[PDB]
Parts: sequence; C-alpha cells; structure tokens
Amino acid sequence: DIVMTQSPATLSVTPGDRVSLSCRASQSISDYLHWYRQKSHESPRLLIKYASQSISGIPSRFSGSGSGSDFTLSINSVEPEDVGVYYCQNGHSFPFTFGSGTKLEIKRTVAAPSVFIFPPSDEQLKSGTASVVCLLNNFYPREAKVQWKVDNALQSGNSQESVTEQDSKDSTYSLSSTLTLSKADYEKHKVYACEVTHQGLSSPVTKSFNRGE
Amino acid sequence: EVQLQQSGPELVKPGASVKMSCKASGYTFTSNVMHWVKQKPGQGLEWIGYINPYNDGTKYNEKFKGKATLTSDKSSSTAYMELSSLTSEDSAVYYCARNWDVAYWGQGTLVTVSAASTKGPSVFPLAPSSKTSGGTAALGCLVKDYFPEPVTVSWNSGALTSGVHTFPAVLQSSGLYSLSSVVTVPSSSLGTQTYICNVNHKPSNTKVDKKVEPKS
Amino acid sequence: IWELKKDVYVVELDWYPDAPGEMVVLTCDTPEEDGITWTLDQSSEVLGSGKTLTIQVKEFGDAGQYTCHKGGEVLSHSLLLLHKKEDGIWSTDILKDQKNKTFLRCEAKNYSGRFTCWWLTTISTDLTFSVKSSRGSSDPQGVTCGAATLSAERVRNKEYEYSVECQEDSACPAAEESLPIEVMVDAVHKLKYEQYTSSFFIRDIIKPDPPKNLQLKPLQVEVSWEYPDTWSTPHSYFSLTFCVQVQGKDRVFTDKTSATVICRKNASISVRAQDRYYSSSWSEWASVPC
Amino acid sequence: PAWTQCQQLSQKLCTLAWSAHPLVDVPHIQCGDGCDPQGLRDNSQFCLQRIHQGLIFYEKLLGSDIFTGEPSLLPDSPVGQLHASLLGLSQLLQPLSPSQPWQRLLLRFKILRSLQAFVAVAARVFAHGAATL
Repeated sequence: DIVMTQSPATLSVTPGDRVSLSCRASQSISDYLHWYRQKSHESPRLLIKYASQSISGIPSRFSGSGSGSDFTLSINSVEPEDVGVYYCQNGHSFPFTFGSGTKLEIKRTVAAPSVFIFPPSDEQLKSGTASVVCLLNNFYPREAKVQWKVDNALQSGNSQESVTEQDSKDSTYSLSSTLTLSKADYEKHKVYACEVTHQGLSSPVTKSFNRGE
Repeated sequence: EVQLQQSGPELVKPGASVKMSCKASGYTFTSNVMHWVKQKPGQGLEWIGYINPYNDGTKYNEKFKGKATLTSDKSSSTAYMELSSLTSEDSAVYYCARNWDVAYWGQGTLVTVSAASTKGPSVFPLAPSSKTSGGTAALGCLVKDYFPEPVTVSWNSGALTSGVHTFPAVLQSSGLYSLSSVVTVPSSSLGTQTYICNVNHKPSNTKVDKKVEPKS
Repeated sequence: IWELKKDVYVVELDWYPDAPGEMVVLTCDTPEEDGITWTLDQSSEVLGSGKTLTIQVKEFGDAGQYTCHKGGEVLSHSLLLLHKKEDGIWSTDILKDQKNKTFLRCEAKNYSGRFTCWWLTTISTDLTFSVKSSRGSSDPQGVTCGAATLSAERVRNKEYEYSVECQEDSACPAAEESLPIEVMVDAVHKLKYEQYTSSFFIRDIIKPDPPKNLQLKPLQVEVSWEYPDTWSTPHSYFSLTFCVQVQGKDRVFTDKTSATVICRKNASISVRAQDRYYSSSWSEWASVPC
Repeated sequence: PAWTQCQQLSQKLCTLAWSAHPLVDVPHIQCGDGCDPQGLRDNSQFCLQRIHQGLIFYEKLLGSDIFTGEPSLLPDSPVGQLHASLLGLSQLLQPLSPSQPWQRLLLRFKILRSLQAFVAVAARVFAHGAATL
C-alpha cells in the first residue's frame, strides 16, 4: 500500500503570507495526487486534482506542483478562511490512501476575551445538580486560564473546559468553562466567580454573581 | 444540483450489523462509482471501497473485506454500505463520495458501537444576565447528559446563525455527553426578540425547543 | 556477433573513441588444416594463415569480406558488417526520419493483404536492403515481400526513394485484424549495418487509389465516376465515400458515385475517396476540367 | 434481421466511434466467423451471432469502472451515446474485474480503437446484407 506522508503536522501563518505544504508518496504515483481541505464539521473539499489541476470555484491562491513522489500545495497569500486540515491523497492505485493531514492555524493580533457568567437554571437544580457556566468569547491566542471561586475559595477538580475551532472569519476562539456542583453545595454558598487570565488582559478579569439575586 | 444525502447517526450494539445509505441526486447515478471512506473522530481518512452501480461491481480495501458490504439500488439512485460484527473500532464517521476528481462527498453518518443505552439530552437555558456589554448580551442552552453523539443545535429554527458558538461535547465520567451552545445578541433586543434553542438528538428521537429568557 | 544471412555477420559495437571492440574468430570452411591463408576484400595481401583468423574488430577497417585460401584457390568467405551503438542507441544514419523515429512509410490500396513500404536516403552508392515481414511476433504468420528497389530520385542535394511490396500469405480481407503486421528492414551501407522496423494494421494504412472514369455531363454538371479497379470487392461490402470539390464551402460529400455541382468557367472538378466506415487516408484527387 | 435499420445504426456507431478520436478474451470477427460476403451468402446467422456477442462485450466494458471511474470522463464524452447505441444495436439482433486508475486512460484508448475496427466490420456486413439479402 502506498503511504502518503505530509509535513509539517501544524503550520501557524500570518495572513498575506505565502504557504507551502508537502506531501510525499512511498512509491511513484506520477501526477495522480489530489489535495483537500477539511474544515471543522464538514466533509473534505477537493482543492487541486491530479497534482496541479485547478478546480472550479476554488481561489486562484491555491496551486499545486510536483509529479512522481514529492508534491507541494502552495497558498499564494493565505486568508483567514483558509484555516483547516489539508490532506493529500493517492489517486493512483489500490487502495486509495490519504496523508495524515497538516492543520493550518492563522495568526492574528491579540484579542482579549469577553467574559460572561451564567448561574444554573431552577429547572436543573430540581434534578440535584447545578452547572455554573463561564464563557470566554472571541479571543486570540487560544491559551487562557480560568479559575473558579465559590465564596472566595479557589475550586479544584469540579470544572471542565471546551474550546471551539478557530473562527473562519475572525480567526478567534471561544471557550466554555463549566463548574459542576451538587444542588446541596450550590445552595450552601453565595458568591460564584470565574477568574480569567489571558495574554491580552493586563490584569485578571473576574465575573461573578451572588446566588438568587 | 448535486446532492449525496446520507442516512442519520446510528448507535449499534457490539456484534450487531448496521446498514447506512447515500441517496444521490443531480447527476447520472450509473456514470460514476461511489466510494465509502471512514474517519475516526479527530483522525485521518481511510478508503473502504467502491461500487460501480451499472454492473454492481465492487472493489474493496483489503483491510475492510469482510467488515463492509457495498450495494446499490439503481431504481432509487441509492448506494448502501453494511458493516458487520461491529466493535468499538468501527465507531467513526463514514462518508460516501463520487469519483474523487468531481469533488462531491456526502455529509457523513456517525456510527457509535457501544453496549450503553441511548439517552436523550436534558436542555437548560443559560439566561442573559440582568446585570452584557457594551450593548452585547450572551445567552445559550446547556445540552446535558445524552448518549451517543451527535446532537444538532440551531437557534430560532435556523434563522439565528451569526455569533453562535456550539462547543464540542465532552464525555463525562458518567459515560454521558454534554455541551453548551451560546450566541451573542444586541442587548436592546432582549425584551423584544425571543430566543429559542432547537436541540435534536436522532438516536433517541428527542426534539427539544427551549425558549431562553431573562430570569424574572 | 550474429548471422544476418549465410556467411554474413553483424558485429555489434559500443562506439566511442579508443575501442575496445569485439574479438571475432573466423574459421575457414574446409576439412583441411594446413596451408591456409586469409585476405580481406579485394587485396591479395596475406593477413594470416591457419584454419582460424582472430580479429579485434574496432573500426570499419576491421570489417569487410574475409576470404580463406589454399593452394592458390579460394576456399570460403565471411563478411563482417558493423552495427554501431552510440550512447546506448543503435545508429540510424542511413535513412531519413519521416516523423519522432518514423523511417518507413507504408500504404495499402485495398484489404487484400498487399501493401507497399517506402523510405528515403541521401546515400547514392553501396547500399542494399532486405525486407522481411510477418503478422504477429508470437506464432508469426507469413508475409512475403519482394526485393526492395530504387523507385525515384529527387532534388533537395539529391534524395533517393526506395520501395518494397509485400503480401500477407493467407489474407482475410473481411476479418477484424487483431495482430499487427510487422516489417523489418535490414539496411547496409558499405560495411555499416542498421535495422528499421514498422508495425501497423492494414486498416490503418489504407489509402484507396483515386476514383476512375471521372466524367462531366452538362445540362451545372452531373459529375460521375467509378470505384478504382484496385479497391476491394464486392463494393456493396467494401464501401467508399467521396468528396467532390470545384475550383479555379465549394465541396460536396456523398456515398454515391455521382454528384451535381455548379461548374464555373475555367474551373476543374476534383473527386477523392475514403473508406466509408473507418477513418483511414483519403485518396489522391482525380480531376476533370469544367 | 432488419438489415436496413441495422445498417443505419452501425453507420452511426462508426461516426460515434471516431467522434472523440485524439491525435495519435477479446471477441474479434475472425476469418472463420463467416462475416465476409461469401460466408454471409451461405449462412449469415453465424456472423450475426458473433456481432451480437461483440456488442455485448463492448457495452459491458463501457459500463465498467474502466469508463465510469477516475479520471472522470468529461461531460462532452460520447461514451454515453456509444454505450446506448451498442445496446440499441444488440437489441435489434436478439430482442471484468476492477481496473487501476493510473491505467484507465490507456485502457480506454485501446478499447475504443478496437471498437472502431469492430464497428466498421459490422457496418460492412449490414450494408452488404441490406443491399444483397
């Protein structure tokens, strides 16, 4: 079976820059090599076919080259909407095989998150659990620290974070941090706060609420 | 217009089989082969095989022979794939695709192989706070304790799309998933515009439309 | 060394400055062992004696006709020819290349199994050719070819044209050919050997002769003509199609052997033919004056 | 059979078969198949059965992954019409494993060249039969 090797695994690029992605085949495949991009939650989209042939509807920014075993996909001047995973594919002989992908991340200026906090709903509390949610919206870079405090005491082990993939238009991320407590514990305390630190904030930002008020 | 519409997500017991479909429109069904491709969550792509509808001829990746059976029904322009004796290794998104060079793939069918039972989500509002920008308010819905993936979440029946973030699900120690979907809107719109999150979980046939309003 | 024909050998040499060449052992054809001498070409100079003569063949001066003698009489002859391989490729100096490497041009007037091949050269003297042919290479079926001969001469520098005629031994004109005809030409210029080949199906080299008995019947004339005598028969099976052209948008096409056109004054009407069902060559034009 | 209709169809097949001609196990009608004039005279069913089998052979190749797979045929390809015409003709007469993609362009060329020769033989058969039988 032909093994398709891609490098680098990850690329972080500034918009406007030129980009080069490599793909090598373990055996010569002439020009029977295709490139795709797959964005979050979508199926792969063909960008270049047969090593260098253009696809109707794809930006002229994209071009491909190479023949035999070594191939390159070039992006003339990278744009924000280019974020995603790029795969090459052996279109030459059975079994068809795909490379492991290169994830393209876009660099943009620092943007501090907007922070919002949500108490649990009364409907949830009835069930015995309270989820308190902290939202960090549209920030860059991805790294951020969120700590929870209940009645001024730092919490540990009772929260989980989830982060979106990089936005295609604005190149930012969003993150949710969820504190899960029993209804009994929720009911015993008054002040609930999430404290955020991020490259773009000069001092930590705290959002808080007092239970039932 | 070309469409490859695949069937819905499926929760399958280990050892059982599942058959999924890919309904093709907008082109001559017998003029192309139909490939099937597997992709494990957050991983790469593997080609399974293809069928040629005209003669029902098939070609398999050796790795999937005996795991996959491809068929087609010309009368309905539908391609099918049945996977046999399933194990957790078969949990993945499966795509159908026309000839590689014509650029059309289906949207994928997510198969979860587990002995765990299906459970629909509970949906709770993340209400806009009375205390907000700057003129921007955030609100959302918490979609909690469901199994398996996926759920779909839309706002105002699909009319609200700008500013929406639906977070990836996290599998909890309970074995159940949970996620939140949020959206930012004009704070001035709160007393006027209603906000409803539409949550669908096909494996349990659960449909919930939850209105999110300022508390009290 | 390999045998081209009885007593004629081809010595294949990798050609490049400073030999090494190939060692060739010639043996006199005689039961006798003593008193044997060897000469080269028309020279009486004795080059050696003994039943064998060993030559290090490196250049044309080493090739030629070696003759062994005894008691003042000629015993036997061995002719050595050189086949040069330069940079890994066999020379093709003798014939002019008509396309990439297309040296021979072949045409067939009908589906009989008979065809003619032609080639060109700038060389005027000391040249001989030998042609062989078969249908297929594996389990080859016989094709018989006549001797090749000069057929025309033209000016450029002069150029000479040779031709040969071949006939498939057991032909089936109506059949669908599955194996092609192969033609191989042995070319010899002085002591230099070269080999040329062509491969084709008869259907692809078909070129009918021009239409016959072309005639005009004015009333705007009625143009008429007949299939050429050499074309395959019956005509109801081996159909032709035609093109009629008037000249001093003006061409008509027909499967009929007649057409009605507008004959101007001073003009000529021309007709050509092509196999009706397979796109091979159009014939040369047949003309009549308007 | 219906000599005239077969003659007209076989002629169109010759046209289609050359319509996309670029710049450049197998049933073949052999000498023994009796598709020559003398042979059609005596008994024509042998020839027609051989032509029928050739047509079914080509239609199956043209509907196979050699032709339906990558590199995809262009929308202007006449392979669609050729295929329908081969079926059309086989019908008037009597009413193979996966290929490697990198090999398909050459296989398609070879099949189409061989198809040109076959259809020309069939066209002569039907024209002669129409005119003499």
